[PDB]
Amino acid sequence: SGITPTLQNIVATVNLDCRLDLKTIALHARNAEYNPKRFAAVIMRIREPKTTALIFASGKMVVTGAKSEDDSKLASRKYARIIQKLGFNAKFTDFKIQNIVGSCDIKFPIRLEGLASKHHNFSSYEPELFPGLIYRMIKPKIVLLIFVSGKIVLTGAKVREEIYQAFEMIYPVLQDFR
Amino acid sequence: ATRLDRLVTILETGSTRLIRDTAVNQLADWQKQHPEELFNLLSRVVPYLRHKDWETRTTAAKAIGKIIENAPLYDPNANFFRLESLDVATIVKYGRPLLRGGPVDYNLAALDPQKRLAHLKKTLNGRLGLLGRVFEDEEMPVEEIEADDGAEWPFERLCEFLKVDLFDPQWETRHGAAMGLREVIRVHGAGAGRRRGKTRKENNDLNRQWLDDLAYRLLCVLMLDKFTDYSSDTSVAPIRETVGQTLGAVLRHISVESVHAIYRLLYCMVTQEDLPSEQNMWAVCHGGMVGLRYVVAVRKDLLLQDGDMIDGVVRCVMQGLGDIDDDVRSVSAATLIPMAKEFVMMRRSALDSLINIVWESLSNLGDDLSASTGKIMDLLATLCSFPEVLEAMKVSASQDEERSFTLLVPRLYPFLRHTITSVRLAVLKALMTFANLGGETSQGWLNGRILRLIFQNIIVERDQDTLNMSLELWTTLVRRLAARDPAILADEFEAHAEPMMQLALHPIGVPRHPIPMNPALFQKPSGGHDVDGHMIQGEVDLVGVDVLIRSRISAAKAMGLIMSFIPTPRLASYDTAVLQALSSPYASTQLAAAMVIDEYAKNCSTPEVASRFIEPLQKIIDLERPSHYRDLVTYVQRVRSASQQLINLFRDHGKVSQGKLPTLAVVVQGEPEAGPGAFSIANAEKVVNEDFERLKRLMAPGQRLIALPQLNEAREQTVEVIEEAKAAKEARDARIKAAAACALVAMKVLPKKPSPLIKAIMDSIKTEENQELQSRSAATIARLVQLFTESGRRGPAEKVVANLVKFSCVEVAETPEFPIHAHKTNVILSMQKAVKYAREAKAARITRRGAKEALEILSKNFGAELLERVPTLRTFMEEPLVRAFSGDLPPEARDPENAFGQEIVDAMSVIRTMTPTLHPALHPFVMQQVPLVIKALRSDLSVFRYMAAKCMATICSVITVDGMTALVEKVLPSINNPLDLSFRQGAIEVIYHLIAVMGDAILPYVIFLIVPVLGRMSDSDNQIRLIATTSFATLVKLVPLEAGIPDPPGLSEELLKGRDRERTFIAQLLDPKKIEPFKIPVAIKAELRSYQQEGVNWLAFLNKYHLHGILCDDMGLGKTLQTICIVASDHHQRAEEFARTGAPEVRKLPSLIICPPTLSGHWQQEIKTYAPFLTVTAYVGSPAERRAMKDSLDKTDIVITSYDVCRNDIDVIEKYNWNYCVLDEGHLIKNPKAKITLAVKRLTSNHRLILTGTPIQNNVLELWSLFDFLMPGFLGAEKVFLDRFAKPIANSRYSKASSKEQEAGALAIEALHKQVLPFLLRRLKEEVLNDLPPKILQNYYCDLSDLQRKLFEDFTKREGKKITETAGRDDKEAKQHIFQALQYMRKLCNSPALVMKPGHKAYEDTQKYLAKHGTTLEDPIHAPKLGALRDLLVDCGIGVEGTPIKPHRALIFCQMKEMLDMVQNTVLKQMLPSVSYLRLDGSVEANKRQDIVNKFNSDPSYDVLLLTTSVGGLGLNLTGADTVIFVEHDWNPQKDLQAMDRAHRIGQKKVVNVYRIITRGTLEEKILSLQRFKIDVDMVDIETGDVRRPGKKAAWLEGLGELWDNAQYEESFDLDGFLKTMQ
DNA sequence: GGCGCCCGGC
DNA sequence: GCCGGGCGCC
Ligand SMILES: Nc1ncnc2c1ncn2[C@@H]1O[C@H](COP(=O)(O)OP(=O)(O)O)[C@@H](O)[C@H]1O
Ligand code: BEF
Ligand SMILES: [Mg+2]
Repeated sequence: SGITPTLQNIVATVNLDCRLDLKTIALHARNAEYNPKRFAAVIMRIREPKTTALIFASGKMVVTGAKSEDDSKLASRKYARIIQKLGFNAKFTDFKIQNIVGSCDIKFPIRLEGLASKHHNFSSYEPELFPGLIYRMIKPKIVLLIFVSGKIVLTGAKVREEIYQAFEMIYPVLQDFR
Repeated sequence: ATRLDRLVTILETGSTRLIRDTAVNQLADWQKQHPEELFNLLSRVVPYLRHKDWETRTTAAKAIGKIIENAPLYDPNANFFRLESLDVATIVKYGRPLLRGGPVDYNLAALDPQKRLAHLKKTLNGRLGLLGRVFEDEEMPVEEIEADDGAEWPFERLCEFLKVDLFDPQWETRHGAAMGLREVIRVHGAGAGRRRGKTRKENNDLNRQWLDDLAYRLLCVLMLDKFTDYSSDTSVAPIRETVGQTLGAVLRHISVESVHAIYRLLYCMVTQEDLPSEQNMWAVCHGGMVGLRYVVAVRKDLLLQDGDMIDGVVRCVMQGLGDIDDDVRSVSAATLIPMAKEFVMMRRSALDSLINIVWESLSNLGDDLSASTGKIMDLLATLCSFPEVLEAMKVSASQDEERSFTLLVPRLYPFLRHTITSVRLAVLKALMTFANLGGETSQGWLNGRILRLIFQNIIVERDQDTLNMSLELWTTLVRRLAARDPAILADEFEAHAEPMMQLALHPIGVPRHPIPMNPALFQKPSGGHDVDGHMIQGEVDLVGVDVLIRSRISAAKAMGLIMSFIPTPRLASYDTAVLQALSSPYASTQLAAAMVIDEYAKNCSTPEVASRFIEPLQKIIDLERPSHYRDLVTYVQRVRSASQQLINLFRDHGKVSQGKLPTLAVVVQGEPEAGPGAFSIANAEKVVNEDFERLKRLMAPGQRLIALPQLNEAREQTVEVIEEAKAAKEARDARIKAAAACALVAMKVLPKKPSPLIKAIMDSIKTEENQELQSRSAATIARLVQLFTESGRRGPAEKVVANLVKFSCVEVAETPEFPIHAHKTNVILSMQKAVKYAREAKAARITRRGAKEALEILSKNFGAELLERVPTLRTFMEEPLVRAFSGDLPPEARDPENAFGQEIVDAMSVIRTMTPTLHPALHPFVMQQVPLVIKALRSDLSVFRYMAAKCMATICSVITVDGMTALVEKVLPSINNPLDLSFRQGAIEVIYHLIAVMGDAILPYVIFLIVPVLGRMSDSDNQIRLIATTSFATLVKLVPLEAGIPDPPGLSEELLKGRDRERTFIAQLLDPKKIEPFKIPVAIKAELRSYQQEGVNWLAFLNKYHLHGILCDDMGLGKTLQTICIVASDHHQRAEEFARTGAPEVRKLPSLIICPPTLSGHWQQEIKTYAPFLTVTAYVGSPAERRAMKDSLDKTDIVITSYDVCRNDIDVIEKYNWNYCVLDEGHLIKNPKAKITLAVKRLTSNHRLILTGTPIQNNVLELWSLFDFLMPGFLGAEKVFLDRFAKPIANSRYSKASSKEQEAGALAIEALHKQVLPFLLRRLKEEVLNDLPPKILQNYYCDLSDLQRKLFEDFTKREGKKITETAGRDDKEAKQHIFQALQYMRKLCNSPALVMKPGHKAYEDTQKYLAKHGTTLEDPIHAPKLGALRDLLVDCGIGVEGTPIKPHRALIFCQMKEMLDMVQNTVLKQMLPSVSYLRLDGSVEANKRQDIVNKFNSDPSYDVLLLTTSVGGLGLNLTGADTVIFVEHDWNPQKDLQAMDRAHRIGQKKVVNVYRIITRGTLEEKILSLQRFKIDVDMVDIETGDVRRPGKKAAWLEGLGELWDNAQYEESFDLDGFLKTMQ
């Protein structure tokens, strides 16, 4: 049922073996920015699988901006290769997906107050703080941001199948509301 | 500013490459025409080498290059580092690595530039590491332009600066220095370090020493620099790449012997025979390799001479290709390419070993992500182009077959599918280079295997460039195989005919139900960890459907190509494989088969060969299409699910009797081998249309009323899903029919009833969302029109041409619909202009895209004779315009219900869409249409004007020589016309769209455009003002670099003279110092000072071009004489002209001078002093006298008028035409609504001119009322000025504003400042007056009195709390209470007697307390300022001893008459009868004030003069005084400062002391420095951890800017570009 | 909220 | 030659 949602952003996490002398990464590589008094990590960027990679001093890495699982893996491998090129003893030891963010445009607008007031146990509405309704599923553990304009963006999925499941489970619900 | 400063500024900020190129070219010309300006230019351009932006830095480097190339070379005969000493080991072991250096150390930046250079020069020797230990910055404590200048090389200072800047910690500055040295050395190196007097022999030694010293530093940077960019697949090291270029630059001139020292050092850096065995190898080796690249590139002449150098460079290359690091391998592969044809001559052994190693570097696979293989394969492709290399392959084969060429080439196949796109593209290009060789070399490997590999690389590749290169490679391979024998090609591709045909015709599917390709069909490159597997699975969701369609059409192209060459008896397998697909149950298979047949017919030599397919193709368009497609089974299954849900809703909540309703079939039509009983959309229609109402009949009462409000929504869900399924099926039918019709058109069949062909093709053009299919269909119809016209079957041809013309006009966003806008009149349409809105907009965009491509291909196909071969298009785009605009508009053209208006609009749209592609032989037709379009531009209806404006924008955009002459001759001169608004509106719309479309091509014509645009920023119509200001803001920017543009080639002679007539005007307007001198004709009775003469030149300039401005000269510079002389000269000139010509516009008329009341006498006195021959009438006095003067005003040269008299007697002052109308003290009209301003703005006048001391108090936004008086609407009406400028600026002042609001405010205020600046004339006093002695502004402090303390504490303890809590409120009344309290407080501060009137809160207690003191309220002990004033009067000798030199004469200022009377009574009479004083305040009539000022000024008997600031404060010259005492102060600092400055001015001859009497406490503290020295000149989540709604995106708050474009590296470091710049 | 001053009056 | 006033502004 319904029309499938797209993906917009996949966040993936990698643990590098070695401690990083993080300032030297900013000093040596142009595609990198480091401001410890604002944020604690060096935000590398790479062009071909267009992504940004937060590289923390502990060796953790968070890669963002890819739109496919294999694309995110490839980008993270390239970032590990870059950190190995700067001279650190960096290894692609681990890789986990942590959030796949889906998005879709449903044609009809949403009677948002109906969803806010009929469903109780998993719905919350905050009109001025954030214009969308916050829907918190239980079985797939996906949070859906539902907007009056019919925009729905899904987050917290570990794999795309959960995104599709959540959308086809919420579609026959909000179909009852305009 | 001047022209030069703005032209240099263009380099930083510019639209495009073209504008910056023009700026640098014009800088070069400006240097050529004025050679001595060389260093004045370089000192302006050099500081941009340090700029933060790459493009600005590169453009500044180019500007230096071009400027230097025009400077003369240096040859006077017409501590340096030694290169031999460079010990590479120490420089890398010790020394400072150069990186993106740390934060700025401001203590060093503060140094004077020369001492800064000296200190950095001291630190340089340490940082290079020559000390034998790592230098630490602590050892060196930190604590006419540097680039400025025949005894020595002129650029010696600049190079001394740049050579030390070359080691700066910042990476930007190192880049800048490297490029600056690159250009300066490239042009002038041969003269470097020469000096005068020394012999040529000795100057050669000095030049050698200097260039060795430079190359030393360049090598040091090559080995020390480690900064790199890892954004792309191959790391780029921008600084050492630039330094490689600079080393190439010095290498051109450096002596032949020193090239060997450079070569030895680079060779040492590459081999690293003695350096530590560490990771340090990488940077040093890469630097050495780029150095060797430029050594071999720029000095070919050295390699041929002796073998050791060529042997060592090839040793370095061979070592590098075997290196572990991929970047070393890449740069080594790149190093040999420039020298291949030089190297092939070398000894056989070196060539054999190089071929061996370059081939063996492909034998092993590299790292998965290593992109370096691309460069190695480029090296291999270049090597294999030379016959000596191929002969070496033959020699190798003769002793080892395994290294033969035909058996080595398969080593490239595993890299076709490489993970890095650059590697795939490099492989395909290398294989293409191998194919184009002698057939004997390549006939061994061109076989079925490589054909299959390339074909499967045509299907699975997503990247566009790899796709196109693979298809070109396939074309060359298959064509070259065919050229040997078609039977050979057939034999090779026989075994792969069927698998690749299956892969070519495979279906596509839908997002979550893909149809995967069989992996067994894909053959491995080796003959049998990121895998490009998404495309093989047909995963439509991960790879967009457009990509899959593109792969299918490209596979169809390749298969159609190869089918052409095989002889037709052998095509049987291909024929059956495609004929079985034309009837395939999948829509996509039928489409792909149709495209395969299309391409085969297309690139086959003759359609008669392909004719056998004709009946299978024609049956597709003739016969009824199948009702289902297996590709679409998802839609019908969704229909089934929804209909079942509706039935369930009936069963559960309708509670209908079960079993009297249809059980829907489980299997859906289109499923594999589903029987005829399967569910179908026809059954869904039967359900929702008939069965639904049948169940409504069946449902009982009591259930209907509750069941229906759900059943209705369920029915609408089901019916919309059914319509969606039907729409998808219809779309597939249209697509397949269009593909079939295109295939038929390719076979040149023309049925006797072509309506099915035409309908299918048009339906595809009108509907196809996918761009590729739509373009294919457009090319089809474009060919079909030609087929019909050549056959003579004109009927269908004209029908399709008319239909295409109709489609081209459908985008309402571009072509207006006439019936809606037909009534609109005098609206500038360019400003004003459900989901069905967006859906219809999208469909209109699709259909217009299709029809526009169809008409473009029609134009390109028919060429010069299109208008002859296709008459109906001529009719379309010529008949409506000649009907409508040959004469006046026929009245039917206005009727919305008559199509003729839409015919006119469509004609203009057709001209707009055709003329940018129309063949140049048809431009005389468009120019023949221009006279009608320019008449439609003057039309009354808004929509015709809008369309005509866009049409002339495009016509002039593509016919510049002929269109622009018509526009300038017959549109622009009408723009001044006041009689008819349509003319001006049309012209301004043309200029708007013309500026929009032409971009930078307008540069020759901006002088024609600018002056008639500037003239219209003050137009009466509001929309004209909006567009005129918008155009001017983006058109003045191009003026500074106009003057050097060569004349437009075809432009008429008269227009060039017109250009030259006003190029001078705009050049004077932007930079007033260029203004021509104006010889004042009349005999002014006093000689003007220098700056006065220049200001009069400015005023005469404004008078000559009918601009109006503000003579904002600082107080006391003598604005009166400037104004009087310009007014007198204008009267003289216009009287002369009226006698000469009788023109009414120059007839004699009186001028008006409006001033505050007290200056009415002053102006008459100044006139009688300087211009006695002008009659002046003082329209001032009681109303009876003004009534007596009522009619006399016309008969005098100048009328003087007070502001209040102007307000009250506006009813008579307004009735006369006033010529000049000078507002003396114009800042009193700052209020936009105050009555005197509402009065003054009503006066008619030819020229207007404000005089002020200070134009603003706090903010530039106060200027609005003045410019609304001078030039009505120049800054817009009040709301437009407020929301455009004022509200953004005000909002941006607070910390509340976001950074976007802050930068918007800065941009807005800069826009206003640039808009208003040319009209203000501001020159400060101290800049131009040197005889005038200085002034000093002291304070004088007196303690508060007892009563003042008592009343302050009382006011604060009783009412202070309420006021301070009211400060927490923001309404008018609250801040009114604050203002009242402050104003009340000040009156108390001056003296208690002012406030302590009867009935005051403190009155009775004050009386009894005064009784306790035993003195009256008026005792001056309770008023301290009176007690202070006596001190300053006495110590200045005023009133002392009641020689008589009298060293001081004073003014004393008060804000109010009570304070002045108190001072005049107590201090001046009760205490000091010895003082003699004069009165000046409101008690004396305005006619007496001039006399009393004259009495004080001429007669030294009187000691002091008493002034009310409101009365005496402004302009009234009182030069005789030499000290001023401010006993009471205004809030506004400008009135306070002006009260001082009316004492200190021209003619004053003593040092002036200004005393402010200040009480120690209270509000006096808040007014101390104001007047002293201020002149007023969506998807959003937290990435690190999932949460809804972040308020702050911490790690990305900067926005990271944006990722820089790789074109910066690609176009800048190109070696072929570098060598091009030698000469 | 004030106080100024171009007015009409004696 | 003086006066007090209503309109105007900060
Ligand atoms: N050519 C001049 N020669 C001598 N004095 C001049 C000349 N021009 C102006 N002044 C003198 O400067 C003063 C004129 O300043 P002014 O025009 O009244 O400025 P503002 O009107 O702004 O107060 C007078 O003293 C005048 O004698
Ligand atoms: F004429 Be100025 F403003 F003193
Ligand atoms: Mg003045």
